[PDB]
Amino acid sequence: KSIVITSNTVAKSELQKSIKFSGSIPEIYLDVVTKETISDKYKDWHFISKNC
Amino acid sequence: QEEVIALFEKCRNKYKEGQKKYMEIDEALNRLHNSLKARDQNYKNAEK
Amino acid sequence: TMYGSKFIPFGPKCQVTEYFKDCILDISNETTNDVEISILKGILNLFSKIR
Repeated sequence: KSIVITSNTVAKSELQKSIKFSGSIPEIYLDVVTKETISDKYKDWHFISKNC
Repeated sequence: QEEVIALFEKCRNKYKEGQKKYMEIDEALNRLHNSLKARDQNYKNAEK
Repeated sequence: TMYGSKFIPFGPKCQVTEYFKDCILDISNETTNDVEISILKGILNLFSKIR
């Protein structure tokens, strides 16, 4: 019955999938990014969306 | 077999009520966490 | 964006800033609010103090 962790699991997962980065991407970064809920610091206009 | 099937009925009822309690408590805890963060920011701004 | 222009300047005696602050203190409760309200209160106080 219990299958998700709050709403972060889907958000963290689908941020992780579309990440366009070849490195580590620690889960702490995904957790702090996907758990803002107060300010829109991490959501902004991105004209460049692919690796240069 | 009747006792065991009644045991499963009570077990499943307790299971469902436990999950209802778990969802209620988790929802309350998440709401309290977000509210606490907002209140902390508000208090810091007001104090400054 | 508004503050600092010819229309809404910094200063203590402007009427517009007083009206803005009057509304901000109306909504502000400091117990269960959006953080933007407190941020506005602080920013408006700072801009009111700027001569």
